[PDB]
Amino acid sequence: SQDKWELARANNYLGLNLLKQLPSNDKTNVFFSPFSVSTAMGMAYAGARGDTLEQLTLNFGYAADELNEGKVLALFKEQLQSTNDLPHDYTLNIANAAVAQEGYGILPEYTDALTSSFGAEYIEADFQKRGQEAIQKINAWVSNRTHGKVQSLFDEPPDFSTRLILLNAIYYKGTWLYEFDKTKTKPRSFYNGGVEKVQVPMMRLKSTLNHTYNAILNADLVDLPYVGNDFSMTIILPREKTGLASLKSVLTSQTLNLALQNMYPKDMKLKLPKFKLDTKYTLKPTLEAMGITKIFSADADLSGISGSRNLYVSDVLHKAVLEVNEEGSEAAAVTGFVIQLRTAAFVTPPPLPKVYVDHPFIFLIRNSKTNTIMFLGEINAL
Repeated sequence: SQDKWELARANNYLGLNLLKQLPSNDKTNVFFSPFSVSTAMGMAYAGARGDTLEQLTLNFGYAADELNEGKVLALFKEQLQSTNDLPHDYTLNIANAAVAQEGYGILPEYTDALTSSFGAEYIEADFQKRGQEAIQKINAWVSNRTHGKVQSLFDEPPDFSTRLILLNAIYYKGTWLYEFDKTKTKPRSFYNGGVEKVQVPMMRLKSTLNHTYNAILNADLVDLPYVGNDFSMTIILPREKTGLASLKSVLTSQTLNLALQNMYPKDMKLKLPKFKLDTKYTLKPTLEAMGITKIFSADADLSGISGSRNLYVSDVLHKAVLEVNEEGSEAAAVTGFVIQLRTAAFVTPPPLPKVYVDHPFIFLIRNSKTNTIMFLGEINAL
Protein backbone atom coordinates (compact mmCIF):
# COMPACT_ATOMS: atom_id res chain seq x y z
CA SER A 1 0.00 0.00 0.00
CA GLN A 2 1.23 3.57 -0.87
CA ASP A 3 0.04 4.89 2.55
CA LYS A 4 2.18 2.26 4.51
CA TRP A 5 5.13 3.18 2.18
CA GLU A 6 4.62 6.94 2.96
CA LEU A 7 4.74 6.24 6.75
CA ALA A 8 7.89 4.06 6.44
CA ARG A 9 9.47 6.89 4.33
CA ALA A 10 8.64 9.62 6.98
CA ASN A 11 9.97 7.26 9.72
CA ASN A 12 13.24 6.50 7.83
CA TYR A 13 13.72 10.23 6.95
CA LEU A 14 13.37 11.12 10.68
CA GLY A 15 15.74 8.30 11.75
CA LEU A 16 18.64 9.17 9.35
CA ASN A 17 18.24 12.92 10.10
CA LEU A 18 18.40 12.11 13.89
CA LEU A 19 21.57 10.10 13.26
CA LYS A 20 23.21 13.18 11.55
CA GLN A 21 22.07 15.49 14.43
CA LEU A 22 22.94 13.35 17.53
CA PRO A 23 26.12 14.23 19.52
CA SER A 24 28.81 11.53 19.17
CA ASN A 25 32.51 10.70 19.51
CA ASP A 26 34.85 7.85 18.44
CA LYS A 27 34.57 6.17 21.94
CA THR A 28 30.75 5.85 22.30
CA ASN A 29 28.06 3.95 20.35
CA VAL A 30 24.84 5.64 19.10
CA PHE A 31 21.64 3.56 19.32
CA PHE A 32 17.99 4.66 19.09
CA SER A 33 14.66 3.56 17.67
CA PRO A 34 13.36 5.85 14.87
CA PHE A 35 10.02 4.01 15.37
CA SER A 36 9.95 5.21 19.07
CA VAL A 37 10.78 8.83 17.98
CA SER A 38 8.10 8.58 15.23
CA THR A 39 5.69 7.47 18.02
CA ALA A 40 6.64 10.53 20.15
CA MET A 41 6.01 12.76 17.05
CA GLY A 42 2.72 10.83 16.38
CA MET A 43 1.60 11.52 19.98
CA ALA A 44 2.32 15.28 19.45
CA TYR A 45 0.61 15.19 15.98
CA ALA A 46 -2.57 13.60 17.46
CA GLY A 47 -2.94 16.62 19.84
CA ALA A 48 -1.40 19.53 17.83
CA ARG A 49 -3.41 22.37 16.18
CA GLY A 50 -2.56 25.56 14.20
CA ASP A 51 1.13 26.41 13.53
CA THR A 52 2.30 23.63 15.95
CA LEU A 53 0.57 20.98 13.78
CA GLU A 54 1.68 22.66 10.47
CA GLN A 55 5.37 22.58 11.55
CA LEU A 56 5.08 18.86 12.43
CA THR A 57 3.49 17.92 9.03
CA LEU A 58 5.57 20.31 6.81
CA ASN A 59 8.69 18.73 8.36
CA PHE A 60 7.68 15.59 6.37
CA GLY A 61 6.63 17.61 3.27
CA TYR A 62 2.81 17.70 3.94
CA ALA A 63 0.48 20.64 4.55
CA ALA A 64 -1.93 19.52 7.36
CA ASP A 65 -4.77 19.60 4.70
CA GLU A 66 -2.83 16.98 2.55
CA LEU A 67 -3.30 14.48 5.50
CA ASN A 68 -6.30 12.60 6.95
CA GLU A 69 -5.58 12.44 10.77
CA GLY A 70 -7.84 9.34 10.86
CA LYS A 71 -5.72 7.57 8.16
CA VAL A 72 -2.39 8.55 9.84
CA LEU A 73 -3.60 7.17 13.27
CA ALA A 74 -4.87 4.01 11.42
CA LEU A 75 -1.35 3.45 9.88
CA PHE A 76 0.19 3.71 13.39
CA LYS A 77 -2.63 1.38 14.66
CA GLU A 78 -1.67 -1.18 11.90
CA GLN A 79 2.09 -0.86 12.82
CA LEU A 80 1.26 -1.39 16.53
CA GLN A 81 -0.79 -4.60 15.86
CA SER A 82 2.05 -6.03 13.67
CA THR A 83 4.57 -5.51 16.61
CA ASN A 84 2.11 -6.96 19.25
CA ASP A 85 1.58 -10.00 16.91
CA LEU A 86 5.39 -10.78 16.63
CA PRO A 87 6.20 -14.40 17.64
CA HIS A 88 7.77 -15.35 21.06
CA ASP A 89 11.27 -15.44 19.39
CA TYR A 90 11.14 -11.57 19.41
CA THR A 91 11.52 -9.93 22.88
CA LEU A 92 10.19 -6.42 22.09
CA ASN A 93 9.06 -4.40 25.14
CA ILE A 94 7.78 -0.89 24.17
CA ALA A 95 6.94 1.74 26.78
CA ASN A 96 5.31 4.97 25.50
CA ALA A 97 3.73 7.70 27.67
CA ALA A 98 2.83 11.38 27.98
CA VAL A 99 3.24 12.61 31.60
CA ALA A 100 1.46 15.93 32.28
CA GLN A 101 1.37 18.32 35.29
CA GLU A 102 -2.03 17.53 37.00
CA GLY A 103 -5.10 19.80 36.56
CA TYR A 104 -4.62 20.91 32.85
CA GLY A 105 -7.34 18.65 31.38
CA ILE A 106 -7.34 15.37 29.36
CA LEU A 107 -9.67 14.73 26.35
CA PRO A 108 -10.81 11.06 26.10
CA GLU A 109 -10.48 11.30 22.22
CA TYR A 110 -6.71 11.90 22.85
CA THR A 111 -6.21 9.09 25.51
CA ASP A 112 -8.20 6.70 23.21
CA ALA A 113 -5.90 7.65 20.25
CA LEU A 114 -2.80 7.17 22.53
CA THR A 115 -3.99 3.62 23.48
CA SER A 116 -5.17 2.36 20.03
CA SER A 117 -2.57 4.06 17.71
CA PHE A 118 0.60 4.20 19.94
CA GLY A 119 0.15 1.74 22.90
CA ALA A 120 0.80 4.90 24.95
CA GLU A 121 -0.42 5.85 28.45
CA TYR A 122 -1.32 9.36 29.67
CA ILE A 123 -0.06 9.87 33.26
CA GLU A 124 -0.71 12.89 35.55
CA ALA A 125 1.96 13.93 38.10
CA ASP A 126 2.71 17.00 40.34
CA PHE A 127 6.23 18.17 39.29
CA GLN A 128 5.79 21.36 41.43
CA LYS A 129 4.93 19.87 44.88
CA ARG A 130 5.60 16.09 44.45
CA GLY A 131 8.61 15.86 42.07
CA GLN A 132 10.05 12.95 44.09
CA GLU A 133 6.71 10.99 43.82
CA ALA A 134 6.39 11.78 40.03
CA ILE A 135 9.72 10.01 39.26
CA GLN A 136 8.74 7.02 41.57
CA LYS A 137 5.44 6.70 39.51
CA ILE A 138 7.37 7.03 36.15
CA ASN A 139 10.16 4.59 37.18
CA ALA A 140 7.50 2.06 38.35
CA TRP A 141 5.52 2.45 35.06
CA VAL A 142 8.61 1.96 32.78
CA SER A 143 9.86 -1.01 34.92
CA ASN A 144 6.38 -2.67 34.56
CA ARG A 145 6.06 -1.99 30.75
CA THR A 146 9.70 -3.11 29.96
CA HIS A 147 9.43 -6.25 32.25
CA GLY A 148 12.26 -4.76 34.38
CA LYS A 149 14.71 -4.24 31.45
CA VAL A 150 14.44 -0.44 32.08
CA GLN A 151 14.19 0.42 35.86
CA SER A 152 14.45 4.24 35.57
CA LEU A 153 14.25 7.21 33.16
CA PHE A 154 14.85 9.90 35.90
CA ASP A 155 17.56 10.07 38.64
CA GLU A 156 16.50 13.56 40.03
CA PRO A 157 13.04 15.24 39.86
CA PRO A 158 12.57 17.33 36.67
CA ASP A 159 12.18 21.16 36.82
CA PHE A 160 9.45 22.91 38.93
CA SER A 161 8.05 24.35 35.62
CA THR A 162 7.75 20.91 33.83
CA ARG A 163 4.41 20.87 31.95
CA LEU A 164 4.43 17.74 29.68
CA ILE A 165 7.16 15.13 28.90
CA LEU A 166 7.12 12.37 26.24
CA LEU A 167 8.75 9.07 27.37
CA ASN A 168 9.65 6.26 24.93
CA ALA A 169 11.61 3.25 26.24
CA ILE A 170 12.25 0.10 24.15
CA TYR A 171 14.06 -3.22 24.66
CA TYR A 172 14.82 -5.62 21.78
CA LYS A 173 16.43 -9.07 21.60
CA GLY A 174 15.64 -11.16 18.46
CA THR A 175 16.43 -14.73 17.40
CA TRP A 176 18.40 -14.96 14.10
CA LEU A 177 16.94 -17.07 11.27
CA TYR A 178 20.51 -18.51 11.02
CA GLU A 179 22.28 -19.26 14.34
CA PHE A 180 25.92 -18.27 14.63
CA ASP A 181 27.97 -21.22 16.01
CA LYS A 182 28.73 -20.44 19.73
CA THR A 183 31.91 -22.64 19.37
CA LYS A 184 33.38 -20.28 16.67
CA THR A 185 33.03 -17.12 18.94
CA LYS A 186 36.53 -15.80 19.92
CA PRO A 187 38.21 -12.45 20.66
CA ARG A 188 39.20 -10.87 17.26
CA SER A 189 40.55 -7.47 16.10
CA PHE A 190 38.21 -4.43 15.95
CA TYR A 191 39.46 -0.89 15.14
CA ASN A 192 37.83 1.34 17.84
CA GLY A 193 37.21 4.72 16.18
CA GLY A 194 38.75 3.21 12.99
CA VAL A 195 42.23 3.74 14.61
CA GLU A 196 42.77 1.71 17.84
CA LYS A 197 43.16 -2.10 17.54
CA VAL A 198 41.48 -4.07 20.41
CA GLN A 199 40.39 -7.75 20.76
CA VAL A 200 36.53 -8.18 21.12
CA PRO A 201 34.04 -11.11 21.16
CA MET A 202 33.48 -11.79 17.41
CA MET A 203 30.80 -14.24 16.07
CA ARG A 204 31.46 -16.23 12.80
CA LEU A 205 28.88 -17.30 10.18
CA LYS A 206 29.19 -19.13 6.76
CA SER A 207 25.82 -18.84 4.95
CA THR A 208 23.80 -17.61 1.96
CA LEU A 209 23.03 -13.91 2.72
CA ASN A 210 21.59 -10.99 0.73
CA HIS A 211 24.60 -8.67 0.02
CA THR A 212 25.67 -5.86 -2.33
CA TYR A 213 28.69 -3.54 -2.62
CA ASN A 214 27.25 -0.02 -3.13
CA ALA A 215 29.52 2.58 -4.83
CA ILE A 216 27.55 5.69 -3.70
CA LEU A 217 27.77 4.59 0.05
CA ASN A 218 31.20 2.94 -0.69
CA ALA A 219 30.11 0.05 1.61
CA ASP A 220 29.11 -3.61 1.88
CA LEU A 221 25.51 -4.09 2.96
CA VAL A 222 24.57 -7.51 4.49
CA ASP A 223 21.03 -8.57 5.50
CA LEU A 224 20.75 -10.93 8.53
CA PRO A 225 17.09 -11.98 8.84
CA TYR A 226 15.47 -12.66 12.26
CA VAL A 227 13.00 -15.66 12.53
CA GLY A 228 9.98 -15.37 10.15
CA ASN A 229 12.07 -12.82 8.13
CA ASP A 230 9.68 -10.25 9.90
CA PHE A 231 12.70 -8.04 10.86
CA SER A 232 16.24 -8.11 9.43
CA MET A 233 19.43 -6.41 10.57
CA THR A 234 21.20 -4.61 7.68
CA ILE A 235 24.94 -4.09 8.34
CA ILE A 236 26.48 -1.17 6.39
CA LEU A 237 30.26 -1.49 6.57
CA PRO A 238 32.30 1.32 4.95
CA ARG A 239 35.21 0.00 2.81
CA GLU A 240 37.56 2.63 4.47
CA LYS A 241 38.52 1.86 8.17
CA THR A 242 37.69 5.61 8.92
CA GLY A 243 34.78 5.70 6.40
CA LEU A 244 31.86 5.97 8.92
CA ALA A 245 31.59 9.85 8.90
CA SER A 246 31.64 9.82 5.06
CA LEU A 247 29.00 7.02 5.01
CA LYS A 248 26.76 9.04 7.43
CA SER A 249 27.01 12.12 5.11
CA VAL A 250 25.68 10.19 1.98
CA LEU A 251 23.23 7.79 3.76
CA THR A 252 19.63 8.99 3.01
CA SER A 253 16.23 7.29 2.51
CA GLN A 254 17.00 7.46 -1.32
CA THR A 255 20.61 6.07 -1.30
CA LEU A 256 19.71 3.37 1.32
CA ASN A 257 16.70 2.14 -0.77
CA LEU A 258 18.84 2.05 -4.00
CA ALA A 259 21.47 -0.11 -2.18
CA LEU A 260 18.77 -2.39 -0.64
CA GLN A 261 17.19 -3.00 -4.10
CA ASN A 262 20.56 -4.38 -5.48
CA MET A 263 21.07 -7.05 -2.75
CA TYR A 264 21.03 -10.71 -3.90
CA PRO A 265 21.83 -13.96 -2.09
CA LYS A 266 25.40 -15.35 -2.19
CA ASP A 267 27.55 -17.69 -0.05
CA MET A 268 29.83 -15.59 2.22
CA LYS A 269 31.90 -15.56 5.44
CA LEU A 270 30.60 -12.99 8.00
CA LYS A 271 32.45 -11.88 11.19
CA LEU A 272 30.11 -9.78 13.47
CA PRO A 273 30.75 -8.55 17.07
CA LYS A 274 28.60 -9.82 20.01
CA PHE A 275 27.40 -6.62 21.87
CA LYS A 276 24.74 -5.03 24.14
CA LEU A 277 23.65 -1.37 23.74
CA ASP A 278 21.91 0.74 26.45
CA THR A 279 21.46 4.42 25.50
CA LYS A 280 19.42 7.34 26.75
CA TYR A 281 18.78 10.71 25.03
CA THR A 282 17.11 13.99 25.94
CA LEU A 283 15.84 14.66 22.40
CA LYS A 284 14.49 18.23 22.64
CA PRO A 285 17.73 19.93 21.33
CA THR A 286 18.14 17.36 18.46
CA LEU A 287 14.46 17.74 17.42
CA GLU A 288 14.85 21.60 17.51
CA ALA A 289 18.03 21.21 15.34
CA MET A 290 15.69 19.41 12.80
CA GLY A 291 13.07 22.28 12.87
CA ILE A 292 10.56 20.83 15.47
CA THR A 293 10.34 23.95 17.70
CA LYS A 294 6.67 24.93 18.32
CA ILE A 295 5.71 21.84 20.46
CA PHE A 296 8.54 22.98 22.88
CA SER A 297 7.72 26.72 22.96
CA ALA A 298 5.46 28.90 25.16
CA ASP A 299 3.19 29.34 22.03
CA ALA A 300 2.67 25.55 21.58
CA ASP A 301 -0.88 24.65 20.50
CA LEU A 302 -1.66 21.15 21.89
CA SER A 303 -5.38 21.94 22.45
CA GLY A 304 -6.12 18.38 21.08
CA ILE A 305 -4.66 17.01 24.39
CA SER A 306 -6.38 19.14 27.08
CA GLY A 307 -9.15 21.03 25.18
CA SER A 308 -7.20 24.30 25.53
CA ARG A 309 -3.76 25.80 24.70
CA ASN A 310 -2.29 25.18 28.20
CA LEU A 311 0.38 22.45 27.47
CA TYR A 312 3.85 22.46 25.87
CA VAL A 313 6.52 19.70 25.75
CA SER A 314 9.30 20.28 28.34
CA ASP A 315 11.28 17.33 26.92
CA VAL A 316 11.35 14.03 25.03
CA LEU A 317 13.23 11.18 26.79
CA HIS A 318 14.24 8.10 24.81
CA LYS A 319 15.91 4.96 26.19
CA ALA A 320 16.76 2.03 23.88
CA VAL A 321 18.29 -1.36 24.81
CA LEU A 322 19.56 -4.04 22.37
CA GLU A 323 21.26 -7.44 22.89
CA VAL A 324 23.02 -9.08 19.87
CA ASN A 325 24.35 -12.69 20.33
CA GLU A 326 24.59 -16.10 18.53
CA GLU A 327 21.03 -17.55 19.11
CA GLY A 328 19.11 -18.54 15.89
CA SER A 329 16.29 -20.87 14.69
CA GLU A 330 18.13 -22.92 11.95
CA ALA A 331 21.75 -23.97 11.23
CA ALA A 332 23.87 -21.96 8.71
CA ALA A 333 23.57 -23.35 5.12
CA VAL A 334 25.62 -22.44 1.98
CA THR A 335 24.16 -23.52 -1.47
CA GLY A 336 27.73 -24.35 -2.66
CA PHE A 337 29.24 -23.52 -6.11
CA VAL A 338 26.76 -24.87 -8.82
CA ILE A 339 28.52 -26.58 -11.81
CA GLN A 340 27.06 -28.62 -14.73
CA LEU A 341 29.79 -31.33 -15.07
CA ARG A 342 30.34 -33.12 -18.46
CA THR A 343 33.82 -34.81 -18.08
CA ALA A 344 35.01 -36.27 -14.68
CA ALA A 345 37.72 -33.92 -13.21
CA PHE A 346 39.17 -32.25 -10.05
CA VAL A 347 36.94 -29.12 -9.45
CA THR A 348 38.13 -26.23 -7.13
CA PRO A 349 35.22 -23.91 -6.07
CA PRO A 350 36.15 -20.18 -5.87
CA PRO A 351 37.05 -18.70 -2.43
CA LEU A 352 33.89 -17.51 -0.52
CA PRO A 353 33.69 -13.69 -0.31
CA LYS A 354 34.22 -12.10 3.18
CA VAL A 355 32.46 -9.33 5.19
CA TYR A 356 34.62 -8.93 8.35
CA VAL A 357 32.86 -6.30 10.57
CA ASP A 358 36.13 -5.13 12.25
CA HIS A 359 35.79 -1.28 12.18
CA PRO A 360 33.01 1.28 12.79
CA PHE A 361 29.73 0.53 11.01
CA ILE A 362 26.01 1.38 10.94
CA PHE A 363 23.28 -1.22 11.42
CA LEU A 364 19.53 -0.85 10.77
CA ILE A 365 16.93 -3.31 12.13
CA ARG A 366 13.99 -2.93 9.74
CA ASN A 367 10.53 -4.44 9.11
CA SER A 368 11.20 -6.56 5.96
CA LYS A 369 7.54 -6.08 4.81
CA THR A 370 7.34 -2.21 5.05
CA ASN A 371 11.09 -1.17 5.18
CA THR A 372 10.32 0.73 8.44
CA ILE A 373 13.64 1.22 10.33
CA MET A 374 12.86 0.09 13.88
CA PHE A 375 16.44 0.47 15.27
CA LEU A 376 19.53 2.39 14.10
CA GLY A 377 23.08 2.03 15.52
CA GLU A 378 26.57 3.43 14.87
CA ILE A 379 29.19 1.22 16.52
CA ASN A 380 32.44 3.19 16.96
CA ALA A 381 33.74 1.26 19.98
CA LEU A 382 33.63 -2.29 21.38
